Amino acid sequence: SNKKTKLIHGGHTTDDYTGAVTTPIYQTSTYLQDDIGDLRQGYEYSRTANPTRSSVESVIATLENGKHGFAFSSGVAAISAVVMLLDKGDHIILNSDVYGGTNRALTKVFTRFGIEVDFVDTTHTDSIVQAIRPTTKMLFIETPSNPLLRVTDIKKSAEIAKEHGLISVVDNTFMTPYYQNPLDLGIDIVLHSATKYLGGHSDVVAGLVATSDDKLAERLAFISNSTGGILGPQDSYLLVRGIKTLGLRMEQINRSVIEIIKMLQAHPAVQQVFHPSIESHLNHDVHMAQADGHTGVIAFEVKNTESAKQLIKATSYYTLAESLGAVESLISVPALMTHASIPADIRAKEGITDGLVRISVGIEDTEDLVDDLKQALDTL
Amino acid sequence: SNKKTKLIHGGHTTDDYTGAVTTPIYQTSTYLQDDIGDLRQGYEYSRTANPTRSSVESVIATLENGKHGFAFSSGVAAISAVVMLLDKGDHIILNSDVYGGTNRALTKVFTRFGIEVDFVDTTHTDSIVQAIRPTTKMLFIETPSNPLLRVTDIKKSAEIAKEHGLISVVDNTFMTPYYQNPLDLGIDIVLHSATKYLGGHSDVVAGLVATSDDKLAERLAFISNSTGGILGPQDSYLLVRGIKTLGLRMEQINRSVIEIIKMLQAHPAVQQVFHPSIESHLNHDVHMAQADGHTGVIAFEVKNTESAKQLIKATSYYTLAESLGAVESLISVPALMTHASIPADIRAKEGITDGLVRISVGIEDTEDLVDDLKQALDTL
Amino acid sequence: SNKKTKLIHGGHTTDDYTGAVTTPIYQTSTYLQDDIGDLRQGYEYSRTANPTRSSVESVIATLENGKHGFAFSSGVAAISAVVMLLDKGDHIILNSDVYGGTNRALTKVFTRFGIEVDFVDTTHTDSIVQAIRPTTKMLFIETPSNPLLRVTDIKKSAEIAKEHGLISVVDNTFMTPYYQNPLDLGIDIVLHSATKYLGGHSDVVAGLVATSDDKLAERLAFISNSTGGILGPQDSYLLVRGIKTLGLRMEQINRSVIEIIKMLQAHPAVQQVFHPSIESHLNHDVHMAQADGHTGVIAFEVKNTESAKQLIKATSYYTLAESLGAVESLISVPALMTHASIPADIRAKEGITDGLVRISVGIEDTEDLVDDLKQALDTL
Amino acid sequence: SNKKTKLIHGGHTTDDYTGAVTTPIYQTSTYLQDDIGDLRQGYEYSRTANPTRSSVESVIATLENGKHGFAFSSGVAAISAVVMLLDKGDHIILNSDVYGGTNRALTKVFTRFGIEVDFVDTTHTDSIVQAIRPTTKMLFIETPSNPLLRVTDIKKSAEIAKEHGLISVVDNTFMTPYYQNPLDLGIDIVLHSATKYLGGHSDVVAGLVATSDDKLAERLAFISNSTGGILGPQDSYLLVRGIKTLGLRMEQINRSVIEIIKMLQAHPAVQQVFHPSIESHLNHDVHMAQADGHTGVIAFEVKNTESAKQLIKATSYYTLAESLGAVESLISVPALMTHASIPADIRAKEGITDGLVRISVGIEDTEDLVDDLKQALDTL
Ligand SMILES: *Cc1c(COP(=O)(O)O)cnc(C)c1O
Ligand SMILES: *Cc1c(COP(=O)(O)O)cnc(C)c1O
Ligand SMILES: *Cc1c(COP(=O)(O)O)cnc(C)c1O
Ligand SMILES: *Cc1c(COP(=O)(O)O)cnc(C)c1O
Ligand code: NA
Ligand code: NA
Ligand code: NA
Ligand code: NA
Ligand code: NA
Ligand code: NA
Ligand code: NA
Ligand code: NA
Repeated sequence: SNKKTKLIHGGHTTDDYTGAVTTPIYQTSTYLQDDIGDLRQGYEYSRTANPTRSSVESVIATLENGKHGFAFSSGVAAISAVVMLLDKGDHIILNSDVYGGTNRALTKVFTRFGIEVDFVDTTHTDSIVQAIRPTTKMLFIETPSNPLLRVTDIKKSAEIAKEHGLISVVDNTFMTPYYQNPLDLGIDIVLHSATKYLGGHSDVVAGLVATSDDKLAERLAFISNSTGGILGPQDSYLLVRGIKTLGLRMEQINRSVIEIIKMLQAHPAVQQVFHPSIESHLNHDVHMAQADGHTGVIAFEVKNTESAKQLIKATSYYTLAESLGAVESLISVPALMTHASIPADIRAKEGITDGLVRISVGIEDTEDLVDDLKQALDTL
Repeated sequence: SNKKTKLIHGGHTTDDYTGAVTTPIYQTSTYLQDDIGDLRQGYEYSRTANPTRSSVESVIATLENGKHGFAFSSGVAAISAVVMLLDKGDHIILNSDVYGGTNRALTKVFTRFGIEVDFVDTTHTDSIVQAIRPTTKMLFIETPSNPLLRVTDIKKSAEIAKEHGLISVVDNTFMTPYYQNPLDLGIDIVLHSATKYLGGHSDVVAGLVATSDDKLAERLAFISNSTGGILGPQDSYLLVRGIKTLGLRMEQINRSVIEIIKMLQAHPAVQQVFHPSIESHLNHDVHMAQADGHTGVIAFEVKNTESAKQLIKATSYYTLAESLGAVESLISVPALMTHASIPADIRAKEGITDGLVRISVGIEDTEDLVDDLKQALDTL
Repeated sequence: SNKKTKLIHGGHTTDDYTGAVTTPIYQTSTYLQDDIGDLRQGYEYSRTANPTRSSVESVIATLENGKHGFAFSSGVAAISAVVMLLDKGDHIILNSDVYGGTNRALTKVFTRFGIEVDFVDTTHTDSIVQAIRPTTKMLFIETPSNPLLRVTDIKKSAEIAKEHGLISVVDNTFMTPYYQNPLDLGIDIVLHSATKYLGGHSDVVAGLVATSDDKLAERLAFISNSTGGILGPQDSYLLVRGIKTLGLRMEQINRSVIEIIKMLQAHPAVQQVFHPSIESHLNHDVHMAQADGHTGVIAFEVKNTESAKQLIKATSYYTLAESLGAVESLISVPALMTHASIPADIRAKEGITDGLVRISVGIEDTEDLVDDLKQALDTL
Repeated sequence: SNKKTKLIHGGHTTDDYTGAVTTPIYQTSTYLQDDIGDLRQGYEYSRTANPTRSSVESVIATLENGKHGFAFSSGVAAISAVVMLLDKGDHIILNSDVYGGTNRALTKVFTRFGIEVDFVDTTHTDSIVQAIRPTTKMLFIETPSNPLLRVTDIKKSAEIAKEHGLISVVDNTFMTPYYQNPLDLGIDIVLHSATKYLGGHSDVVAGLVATSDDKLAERLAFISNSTGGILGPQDSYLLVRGIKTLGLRMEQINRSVIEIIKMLQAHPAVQQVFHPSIESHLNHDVHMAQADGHTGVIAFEVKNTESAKQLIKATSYYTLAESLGAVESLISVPALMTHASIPADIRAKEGITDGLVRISVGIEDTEDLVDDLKQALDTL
């Protein structure tokens, strides 16, 4: 029924055999056959299918209102699997500020295989319409994007993809299925780095893919079985476990996000703030129309590099580390940690200023997170 | 010093911090930074590197006398990573009877990316010389092959690859580093499905890659980090653990292999036997020159399908399942389980007769394995 | 600072060595010594101490405002360890309706070792004063108790224990350290079945003990090292992980508890309801004075056995299984599942009627849990 | 049939449901009931029984030719469970040089519960007959003992126990079920620290108990369920896995033991050597009559403390750490590491000289182990 209930009872996460209320961890590679070709429960070799992996796949398919789920050894393995739906000579459109790892996979690996890539500003969907070529086969968007939280209209992107015969893909990592369900808006494929919010505990690297399209699912299954970027059973188990608390975690994160943004906007040491909840944010109305909550990633400007470092040093409850979606709040400086290879003037033109700070809000107490960040900013 | 000692003390498989005599399982995705860019022990994000995965990589690099190791979520993920060293328009030579999964990856996935593939009978290395094109960039061989145990000269293949500027690759799964070290014979890259003998307990799906070439290692690391088919920490731990007993397991397996082959050759219900230890086997001398032991996979002919099924039904200690390299002895019928899609007349011409049985010898008692198989064959 | 922050940052749950943001799983039994007697980080043998177990011990000590934590293979192993502080001839007072497993350990195991036991109604603390003998050494109370949620005054019990020289012990399982901290009220030892709320995911059997008393801690450590009921590293890791979300889980559970109790009190098919939040509940004021929240266990009366079974059959979201503190809501019938050995007339006199149902509220949506239970009760 | 086959196929270590060829890891605490009291496969609560633990219990029961197996969180938890079969006022006879942990449990924990203990030299079984009191209920022996490898006649001890109505117990850790089966010689209960040879990889702390007596098994099950020192599922899985290679590991260890003893006896820097294979060893004939192999623990005398430390420093392949039964060879000095609390003159009288070294032989190459130890001794 409601979302928090679906999180607990959706998918198959018990043992039909013993009745165990959690998914058994099938730390196994192969399965007895009673007769040649006779599989007891459809399992024959763990790369092809493993019952613990099957549990997490059924969870993600249920949570995204899809029919088929796929678990990969990482988010970028999920993305590579989806890209391998294309052939040499095919063209893919992606949002301009797509995740660094995605950019690098496409432009340094798959272009060597003749996949062509155009990055376009998808915040105006007619940009997509202009970028479509006769060879375009896929449209791939994140929304909201990193680290400036740009919002793209999912439903219009799906309509455009249908009209021009494109496979539409949404990287739904930042929003999670708790707040945004692209398959319900006509998208063909949805994917996640489950490394972030879904696992939620910074202890699994994993990717998840869901679709309702039987033919795309057959192609993804063939690619998964042939190139073998499968999630293992222990990690699939930890994923199922972490997803149980997704709704509670996201709701705590959203309460803190709202309060922290109020604080950041009022603070004299903070200039611009980037988050889709701000009503002056580009495509705020679009986000509210396609999601019923918010990501916990916020970016905001302080004065300069030394201000950003001082902020990090002065906070008690914000931890300096890579990734997002932990139970801890995480803090980072994109210009030094994710965009340092880009020339400084291009960074500045892009908005990746030296004093741009990104925080991933965790599940600590809201008052503590607000007060800690505020007192740290007061030291500037 | 000697091999069984190297298996125990080779690589880094203890904890420098606590002194734990086994590798800690770093079930974690990210790492604290003391200052932006300052990594305590070189770790920053588990997809890029994880200390448990690093342990298993150092083991495989040590055991194959390489410098760099890489752990993937499966053998075919290792193979796909190695193939992605090539570009659209490049050509790869492989041995004709290469593993089904490898064949399928190359001909159904990578040909869509403009990689060209020729299967040649590498049991005569001048076949390789004839198949070389101006676009050939890689030579990929298994030895011995499945299920007919064809043997290819590793050292001559490495010489050919060097002369013509090819990346040489050996799939060393069937022999393990305990018996055959292709890097010592001039091969550029060696790889394994660690799912089989290395893990040795049918409870991990994993691939392992080793090289001594710094530039190839940098390219493999980039591909691993970008396409993300990484082995997880729990599976890396189980791999290290299983490798500890590799030498003891392989030696038990070899004792049983020798005795079982004597029995099969004497038995009137058995026709041809396929294994490199048989002195009439093609390239027996080559195998003995490049390896100091044997694989546990044996194929042999009984009369027909019903004879093969009866054999399976009558054995007490041979288990019907996919894969090989378990502690259990495994039995299968290729014509029904791995080559059933190939037309029957082409199967027969290839030697995959209806009564061709493959066994993967386990570590049960040698007398029990010989007597069990013999009494089962007596029922024919 | 506040509780939800303490849950995330309290205790030592990162790796000082690599910076891993989660506790490494030290699946190891022994540790290298650089010189005889020189331990690198104080570890020498995992039964005596294991770094993952040490992490969960530091968490429980922090959350209960104690100084020392101890992790056992189960709640009843924790209880047996605490009882083994006593000698033959010593006497222990426990609350009359103490947990079945505790009752059975004391009366069927430890009485054979000359420990004497008296069960008294501790809802009046002068009952304790009357039951004290010259040989009494320990006072052991749960509050609230199972399944009728009887409340005992913790602070008065601690005062009584101090005056008469007793070791005071509170089984704090039902309330968790999120809502009730007995060590702050003068109790000597606090313990939990971490199997329930603390792990929170029905996938670990474990017990946890905390104290601020150095001498009691030394005695507990000696008993743990000598009788060896230690929690393993994988289970300690899963405990730390589950505790991260304790506050969010307990708060969701409490919201649902309040709404479900309103529904049960209004429903004509329900008679008596047992829970400390009801203002007519015995010692309601005491509970509110010693806790700032509620347990998720509720008991209530329907008409008879068949009514109770019908309730179970008609609910969509209440799962029939043993234990409590899961993310799922659990339902059971004490008279059939925990008190079936007690004669029926004594059960009735005790309030364990045939139609007494116990539910352990999970983290499903509050409206769904209320509506599901209400429609099921409507079918009566 | 033969032992190495029994190791692979004995016990239930596959999944009847999916056919998985390894035991699933049931990381779970509780089980769905289809109707109140109706258990699908007999599981209801993991402390009482867990399917992974059940797998390892069936293995140990099979390997010791018993009917019932029990897995505990440690060897000393197994021992405490067995001791709790007795009551206050009961008396137990143990061999004089029993393991330190056992001595400490009995004399510092269970004597406080009125269990009486006598340590007697059981190398002469009439010592047992003399020590029997009217209150004696249990006879507990290790053979061979630590660190001087004293041998006790198992079959005569069982006869004595039967005649006088004693529960007979053998701690079979040092020999493993691969070489010595006390239940076959009339002993009531056999137990192991599975931490050592059975797990075999220094990564599990665990105890195992087997019996053929239904009534003793019912009592042990009650004690296990009531005091809760149960092995967890992940550790039970690793135990099953490690036991697979027990036979191969023990046979390698025995080959090295024989060669190392030849070397030690010939070496001028070595005085007395302690091991049951030496024909001048007390009760050598008894050992050969009750076992068909040897433990890997050897003790031998060098001159003094500094000689012992120099030996440790000079060996390349012997690791300084506690415990035994690893794949690594381990080295230690009892007088400094296990008997340092005993006064020096009593140590000397007992044979625990300052230069007494204990090695636990691992599975490294035999020549390497012999040559490494010999060159280290040459440096004296
Ligand atoms: C409520 C519920 C659903 C319904 O999903 P929708 O969001 O309505 O599409 C599915 N599965 C479970 C377990 C549920 O509780
Ligand atoms: C013996 C040994 C080596 C030497 O390897 P080679 O086979 O001689 O190339 C390396 N590492 C360890 C731990 C060894 O024991
Ligand atoms: C707030 C906080 C504390 C303080 O605990 P009290 O409840 O005030 O006794 C301790 N540790 C951490 C990590 C905290 O955040
Ligand atoms: C051989 C065998 C047995 C027989 O055990 P004994 O040592 O003869 O008592 C039992 N189980 C299995 C699986 C065997 O292979
Ligand atoms: Na479900
Ligand atoms: Na659609
Ligand atoms: Na090493
Ligand atoms: Na080379
Ligand atoms: Na902390
Ligand atoms: Na106190
Ligand atoms: Na079996
Ligand atoms: Na007997």
